Amino acid sequence: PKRPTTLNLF
Amino acid sequence: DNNFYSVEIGDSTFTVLKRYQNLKPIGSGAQGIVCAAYDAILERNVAIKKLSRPFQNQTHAKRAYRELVLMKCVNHKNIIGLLNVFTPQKSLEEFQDVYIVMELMDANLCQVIQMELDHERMSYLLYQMLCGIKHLHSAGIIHRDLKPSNIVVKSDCTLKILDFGLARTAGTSFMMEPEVVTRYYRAPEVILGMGYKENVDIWSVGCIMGEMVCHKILFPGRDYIDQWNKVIEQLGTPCPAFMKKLQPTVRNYVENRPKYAGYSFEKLFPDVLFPADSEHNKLKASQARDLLSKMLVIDASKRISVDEALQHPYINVWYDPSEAEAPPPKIPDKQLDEREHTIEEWKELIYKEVMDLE
Ligand SMILES: CCCCN(Cc1ccc(-c2ccccc2-c2nn[nH]n2)cc1)c1nc(C)cc(C)n1
Repeated sequence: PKRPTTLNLF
Repeated sequence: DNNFYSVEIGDSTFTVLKRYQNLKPIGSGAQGIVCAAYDAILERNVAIKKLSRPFQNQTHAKRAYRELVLMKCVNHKNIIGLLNVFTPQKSLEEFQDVYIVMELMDANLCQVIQMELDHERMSYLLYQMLCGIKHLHSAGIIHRDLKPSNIVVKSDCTLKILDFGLARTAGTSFMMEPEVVTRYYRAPEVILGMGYKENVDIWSVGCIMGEMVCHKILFPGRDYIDQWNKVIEQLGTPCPAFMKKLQPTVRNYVENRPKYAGYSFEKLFPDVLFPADSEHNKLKASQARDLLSKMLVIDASKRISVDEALQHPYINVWYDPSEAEAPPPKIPDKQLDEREHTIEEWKELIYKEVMDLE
């Protein structure tokens, strides 16, 4: 399980 | 035209160093006006906070001082970083304002509450949030004002806690201007005037995670007192062992309230509302709901702690000693100076701090 590296805040 | 120019930020007037450019307001709170900004010397945008009225009283004072000290002594990858702090007044006599410059992220958790998340992002955001709180608790420091607008995030999915004016050590819950803490996130012990320990923060975590799942505030509530009605209607009227801990004046009122059975955690949090499930056993809506059911617990002596929260299957897939067990921050003793000095004497400590911190 790899840490997420993106978050669509838009 | 020395080292500071000024600008009309909405209603207030920021008088700040020239390296800070563009300004534009972004947050108006119970403890300061904050603006976005571009720092030419650093060449990256920054956040500037004017501590709104640091001396209209001993209460604001100690709150300002504490923000200052704390922003300097508590560092962790999940705690907002203190870039710079200064005052545009030239002498302790002229001394009147304090400006705190810090990292600028991309958005609020209020923003994250407005989107659909997947189990990795939701689980991960909580883990970072718990690592930050854990760093504070390892020094016996309790945040007390955790809410969606005090948690900030970057587009690379990183999270940092922010805002430490209300921060302090455990003890009596009698605060001044309680209006400073948003009520939808007040823990039962803060509401009923009982004592509070570090896990008072975990109740906020619970309220917040609940809002992320539901997208609507968990315990709405029209006023300070109605807040309690909302909690018991959802969680149930607490047992007699807990009423017995209330202050005589409060206990009586709590016992005269109508009796509520509360609702189960699955009516409260049906699956649909949780991230889509996969075939995994950790990142599963039921594990997440289980964690919620351990935070949204009224009697704080049966509530989960930050350490048990980092150990929880739903959060634990990301556990890393370096973040979850970082050596504790150390404070000079200035905070250990939880003593009450006069408005003047405060002006004294503050001016110092600001000077030898610039
Ligand atoms: C559901 C309940 C709403 C009631 N309530 C809370 C409250 C709790 C404790 C006391 C108290 C009384 C006697 C001696 C000590 C303390 C005390 N205070 N802190 N520690 N001990 C007074 C009020 C409350 N609070 C505020 C701030 C605004 C309103 C409208 N109500």
